[PDB]
Amino acid sequence: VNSFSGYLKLTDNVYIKNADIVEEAKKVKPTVVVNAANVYLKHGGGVAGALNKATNNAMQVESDDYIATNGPLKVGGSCVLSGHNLAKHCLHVVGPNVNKGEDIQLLKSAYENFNQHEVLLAPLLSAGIFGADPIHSLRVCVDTVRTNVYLAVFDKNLYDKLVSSFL
Ligand SMILES: O=C(O)c1cc2c(Cl)cccc2[nH]1
Repeated sequence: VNSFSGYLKLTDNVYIKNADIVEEAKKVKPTVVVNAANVYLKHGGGVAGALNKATNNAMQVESDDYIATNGPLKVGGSCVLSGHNLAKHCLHVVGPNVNKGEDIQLLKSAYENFNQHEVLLAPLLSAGIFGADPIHSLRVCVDTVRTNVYLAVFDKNLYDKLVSSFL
């Protein structure tokens, strides 16, 4: 049993809810929250900007030190950093950004990072301002992630469409 409430079950291991991932993290304090990161860990907008704002910029301060030491992530890659006030850990995962012309086949590689964690709270990757089709992102998630993932989708309108189109 876990703390996640109000989710629709899509598969054995994937659950979905219309929720603000920031407000969901604040309530649950999950072991892992996933950030929709870029390779520079520059948390300006989208899910990353919202998570970082909720940490009072501490996420960005920590991220800048990580990049100064290690250099940029790979598209499809990830790193584990603090979850600050939101979670124990934040898994920063880089999905391909269609608005930068990145290979959408890298979305499966991105979701494979989730398999290193038994339970996660996560946004659909590459969706929103990353320009991928969220329906596609949910299909790759279900077909890739084998650990237990709780998806918090921001838009009530994109949410209802994801449920009603899910195969
Ligand atoms: O609600 C979602 O699933 C979602 C929103 C979003 C943004 Cl704005 C940027 C990157 C990934 C994202 N996922």
